[PDB]
Amino acid sequence: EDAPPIDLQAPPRYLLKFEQIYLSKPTHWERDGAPSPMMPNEARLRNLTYSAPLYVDITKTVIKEGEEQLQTQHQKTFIGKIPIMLRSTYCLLNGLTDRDLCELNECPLDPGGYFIINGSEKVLIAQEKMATNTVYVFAKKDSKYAYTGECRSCLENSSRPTSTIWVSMLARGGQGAKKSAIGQRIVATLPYIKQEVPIIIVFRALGFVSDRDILEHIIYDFEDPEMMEMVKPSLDEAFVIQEQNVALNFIGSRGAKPGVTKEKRIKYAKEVLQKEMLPHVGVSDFCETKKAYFLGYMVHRLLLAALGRRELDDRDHYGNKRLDLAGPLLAFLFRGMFKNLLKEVRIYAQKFIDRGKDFNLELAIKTRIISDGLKYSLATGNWGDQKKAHQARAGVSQVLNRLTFASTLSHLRRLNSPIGRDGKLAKPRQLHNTLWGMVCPAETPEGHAVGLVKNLALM
Amino acid sequence: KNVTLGVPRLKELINISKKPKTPSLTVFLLGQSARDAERAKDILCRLE
Amino acid sequence: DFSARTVITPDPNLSIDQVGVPRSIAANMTFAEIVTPFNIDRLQELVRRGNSQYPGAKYIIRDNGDRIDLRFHPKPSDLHLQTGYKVERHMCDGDIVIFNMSMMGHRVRILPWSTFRLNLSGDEMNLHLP
Amino acid sequence: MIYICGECHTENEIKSRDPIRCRECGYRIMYKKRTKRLVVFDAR
Amino acid sequence: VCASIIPFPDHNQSPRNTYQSAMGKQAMGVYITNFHVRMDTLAHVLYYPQKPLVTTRSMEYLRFRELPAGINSIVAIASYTGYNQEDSVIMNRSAVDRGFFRSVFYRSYKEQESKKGFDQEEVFEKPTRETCQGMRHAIYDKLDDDGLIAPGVRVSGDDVIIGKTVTLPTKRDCSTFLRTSETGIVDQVMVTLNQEGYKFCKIRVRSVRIPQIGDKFASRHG
Amino acid sequence: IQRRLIKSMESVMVKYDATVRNSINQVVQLRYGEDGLAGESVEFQNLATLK
Amino acid sequence: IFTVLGIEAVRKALERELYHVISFDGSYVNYRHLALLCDTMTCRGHLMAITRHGVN
Amino acid sequence: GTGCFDLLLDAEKCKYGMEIP
Amino acid sequence: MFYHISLEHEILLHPRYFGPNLLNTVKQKLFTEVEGTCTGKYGFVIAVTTIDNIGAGVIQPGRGFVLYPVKYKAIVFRPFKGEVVDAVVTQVNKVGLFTEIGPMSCFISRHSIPSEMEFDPNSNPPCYKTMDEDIVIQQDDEIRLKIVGTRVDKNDIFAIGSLMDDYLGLV
Amino acid sequence: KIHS
Amino acid sequence: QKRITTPYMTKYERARVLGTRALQIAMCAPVMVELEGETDPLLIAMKELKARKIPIIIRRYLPDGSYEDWGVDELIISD
Amino acid sequence: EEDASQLIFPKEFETAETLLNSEVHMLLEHRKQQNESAEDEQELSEVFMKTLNYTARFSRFKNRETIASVRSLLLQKKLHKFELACLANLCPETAEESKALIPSLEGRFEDEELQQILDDIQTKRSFQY
Ligand SMILES: [Zn+2]
Repeated sequence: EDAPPIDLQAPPRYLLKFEQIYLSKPTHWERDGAPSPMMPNEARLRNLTYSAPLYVDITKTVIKEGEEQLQTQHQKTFIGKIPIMLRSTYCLLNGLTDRDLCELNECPLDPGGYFIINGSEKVLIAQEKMATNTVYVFAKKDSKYAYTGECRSCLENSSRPTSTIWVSMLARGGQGAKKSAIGQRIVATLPYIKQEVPIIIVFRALGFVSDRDILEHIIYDFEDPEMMEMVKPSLDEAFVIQEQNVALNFIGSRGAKPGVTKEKRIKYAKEVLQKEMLPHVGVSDFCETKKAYFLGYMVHRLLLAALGRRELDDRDHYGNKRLDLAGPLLAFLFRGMFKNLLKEVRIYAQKFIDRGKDFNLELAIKTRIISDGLKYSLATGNWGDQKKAHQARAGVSQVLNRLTFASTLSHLRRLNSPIGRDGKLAKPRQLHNTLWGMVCPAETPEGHAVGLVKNLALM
Repeated sequence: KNVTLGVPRLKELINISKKPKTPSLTVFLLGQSARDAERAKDILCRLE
Repeated sequence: DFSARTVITPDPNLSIDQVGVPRSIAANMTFAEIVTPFNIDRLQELVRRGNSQYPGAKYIIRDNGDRIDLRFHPKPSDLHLQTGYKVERHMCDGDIVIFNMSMMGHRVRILPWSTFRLNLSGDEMNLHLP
Repeated sequence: MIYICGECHTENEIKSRDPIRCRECGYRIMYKKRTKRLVVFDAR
Repeated sequence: VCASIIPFPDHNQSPRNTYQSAMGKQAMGVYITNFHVRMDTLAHVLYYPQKPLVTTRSMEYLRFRELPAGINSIVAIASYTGYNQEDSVIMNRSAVDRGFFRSVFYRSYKEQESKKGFDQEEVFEKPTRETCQGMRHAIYDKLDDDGLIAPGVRVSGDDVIIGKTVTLPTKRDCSTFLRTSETGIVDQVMVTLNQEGYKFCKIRVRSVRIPQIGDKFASRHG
Repeated sequence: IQRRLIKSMESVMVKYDATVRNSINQVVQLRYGEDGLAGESVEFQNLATLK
Repeated sequence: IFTVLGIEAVRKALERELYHVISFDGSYVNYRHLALLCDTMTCRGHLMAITRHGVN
Repeated sequence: GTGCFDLLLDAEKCKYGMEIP
Repeated sequence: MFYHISLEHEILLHPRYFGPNLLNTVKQKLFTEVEGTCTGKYGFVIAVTTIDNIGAGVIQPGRGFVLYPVKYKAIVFRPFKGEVVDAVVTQVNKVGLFTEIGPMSCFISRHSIPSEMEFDPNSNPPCYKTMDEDIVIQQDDEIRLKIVGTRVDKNDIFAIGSLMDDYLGLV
Repeated sequence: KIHS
Repeated sequence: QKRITTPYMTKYERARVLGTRALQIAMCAPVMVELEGETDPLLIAMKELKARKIPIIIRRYLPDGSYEDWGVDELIISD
Repeated sequence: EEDASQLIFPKEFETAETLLNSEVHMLLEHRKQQNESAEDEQELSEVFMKTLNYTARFSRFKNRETIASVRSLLLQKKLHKFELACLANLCPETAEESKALIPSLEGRFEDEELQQILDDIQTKRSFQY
């Protein structure tokens, strides 16, 4: 539904939109092509992925500059197929009595919850990630700045790739003619701006030209003078920038792709702050007030931590970490193929559109990308598409351990500590207090990877 | 005083990295002040 | 001649220098030995045993350096050996083996079961035969 | 050789280079009943 | 799940509880009920998996009582003949002869004859010494007319259990032998068609292992 | 640490002149252990002419 | 110590630090073995980091 | 042996010409 | 390892290609001779970026084939001896792990693998797993290895690696 | 282990 | 330019240029001049020299190591 | 007679400048794009395809900006060109990891400064998820 409209041009305008998605129960397509039901047990024996067909309704509106708009309906287009977790709502073994499961050569005591790919049972290991739309203030002694205003902000389940902004505060260690006088000033790095721009200027770009409005959104208690003195140095750097247009010009100066003309710099900065920055609080063009308030809160949270009146956020606190299951994981993957699916349709139609003749949709939609795309990572374990120039996250979708029933249960509830900067900075191996009643403390594999892999608590 | 020992120090001994973890120095006093407690405080201040 | 790794079990009866080894592992392992008149008959009987029987020789090397497989045994004359030959007789009792750079040698003793026996005084290991 | 369907469990003779499918079901999985050559078992 | 099955974990040391979590997974036993129908590369099933005498209330929810992975033993803690060190244990030979800890082992072999090349393709048939040029010394009487060994035939050492040949541009033998030298009897044979439509088969070789001096036994903790 | 130490002293050996030298033949110590005695045969004792 | 007292003083200081950590847990090592390690490191007149290759 | 001069091909002069077949 | 180089290659051009704009034929010919091949001295020539210049075409006496010395910019994959680089496992056998370092294939011997590792033929698929099971090397697994030596065979470079050195494995 |  | 060699074409140069061109013509090389039924390759190259169309460029190596690029058309042939 | 650990190799490669696995993918993509559409030519060699997957799988950076930033950051130091691509390609997790993998770095880099360089590479490299 949230897919961008597909536009093709080269007079003949084609607009393709996906209306609704229809999902059927799993079936097996042989050389005859009959939609025979596909039992989960048959998949393992025949070494084929257990999955269900995916169907999408596509509506296309075509205008040839003749002031006559006509559209055609494509009912249940064979977009592709989606692997189905066993015992799920769309699985063939949902709501079935124990008697029926035996008839299908399936263990009634088997809990399910895995995917059968090429005859191999795979379990999507939950990958802990830092919680989104949350403000965290950490202290690092290696960075050039004393404190970090890290806050990764994202919209609902997923509309755009996650964007993170670090509202840092320069350390007092550095000394200079003017730096020492003002001392500690706040600098905010925008996601698409390479250099660190002062946070005060960001508010000016929003529309709050008046300096008092800046203090109003940051400092809620004017009676308290301790916090007020901390924000004074930040104003000095941004003081010369009084007009909002200048602030927009200032931000666009260090943009990733600065515009050749002066007016383009303002437009690029306007788009970055409006869309790239703080997507979760607002994505439209009339959320300047809302965006500023959240931005001021991030500064306000930094002020409390800097003064010490607020305790620093704990890196290992599980409340600050979110767990990504087969649902959230596959949701991110589905966008990879779907985004590529639009490109394949666009590229295929591009050569057709310029020639002037209509392009059939049956050839445009690619089933292999949707089918093989999900099947690839779920089998090898390398998350994401292989073609993309990146490093895939290995260790996900491991072979289910069927040596013992207890092992199978533990593997399905298995958890994985975050990898990369988040895991490296924190101590995932060490047992934290938050694990009480949520993650089993005793259970952990022995070896170098001790504590990284855990198991969900029973309740 | 916290003096790093064990593997962390053994690693820092074979490795000649210029900056160890806790490069402590032991100062031995001599003369009359070496016995008195107060007379050793001024040395403490003048070193700290 | 690296052997197949197998688990370790204790055996106080064996001496600390001695090490227990199964028949199957010792059968695969071979120890080239130069035949001499004082032990010409000893090699003559062992080669006759064949590879089906555990106390046999996997290969026999002539003076010219040619290796003849004893599994086939095509001609009785080829089985016969002359002085100065090298025979890869299977490991037997009293042989010296070395395993875990400081390595400790041991005297192999053949035992019925499969697992290795060590007079500790668990972890898998492979024993090398010089 | 004689095989057994995995759904109806009925005998179906399948020759060499013949499609693997049950006439009564169309099931694509077939098993082998047993070998007439018996083996020796010792209670140990 | 793995820590719940442990009685008195509070009475136990933290590393021991963590150590059991690894050992519990490595424990062999009845993993599911429909093990005969499925084909798994590695599957160890215990002869007599009985529920423990000391069981936790949470064990009921895990269903470990229905499908346990061990056999209780009357253990006498003593130093007998000095044949047991800190990492060792002494068993009762007579008990093993009665089925004390015996278990089965299943190894599934898979192979498909696919027409990868127009000129050269794979087929299932008996690799006769005459029609085949390149072959490895092994007994081929086990294979049937279809190139697949029928269930109920004892297999030991190096033996061909599925016949496959490639018609190189005369055919070259490329059959699959036993992974190890263990003596086992084929349990069941399955012939199917893979997703590509080519003939594909799976066979489960079943072998019986008797506990011996080399087997590793672990308690529920330690 | 064990592997690193062995490599840096793998070539260190006692030559026939009762000297410790490496592969390059550089004199690491004039006498092994500064006394020229094996570390296994030495036994702990306390001479009583100083206390 | 190297920049203040010289390489020769480091040999004794290195011995003391090596012995201090080894004797902290009650374990003991023959002095000859400890002296050999210090001599090799200081054999070239300057402190030498132990070979990081560690192939053997 | 007649090596004081070398024959070099020129692309500019090859711009004109039709193949006999 | 990938490098940027400027190489020289003498292009043999048939007189049949002496038609108009023959330099284009020489340019396109260079995209087939030095492209996709593997010189034993500079390694695999994976791709060609651009052409520097084309030298004068000297006609070889008697042969009648014009020789065109052309300079081009290309990227080569030359495995230097004693260099540690990531690799991808393509197959596993009792002899040892078979890795794939980009265009070439590198073989790891059993002895070079640490003694703790033990080959498992029962596990599907095969993977060198130690007894502790902490580290396992499956197929298509990103592992780091050090090339002890490289040999050139049949116009191809074959490399031998090892994992005895520290920090060589899954990480 | 041994059968391998 | 600044070429000091004789404007005329030596007999040795003429023989090699025609021989190399004739070999090229026999190898399906294009012919600049019009073809009026001359089958023998030497005749095809001979008229090419007459019409000053041979693409071959003569690089005369001076004894001092310098070279001069003299075109066949530029050189004065004798007919 | 050549060894990468001791920084000994044929003199020809000295003039050559090293390239990153992710960066080479961009160059291969540029080569792939023109061949696919710009000119009608035979399909690319199997060698080209094999290295393209290797670079893509091990690509540690998303866009040119990330690649350029790391290249510029490491250029400021005295890092040798051979180590420039080797360090970036390997992505050592910690300083101790790099020195053992790269013996050359131990010669002229301290345990502290290099750690401040590897962690910078970590902040630049990104995962697909
Ligand atoms: Zn049926």
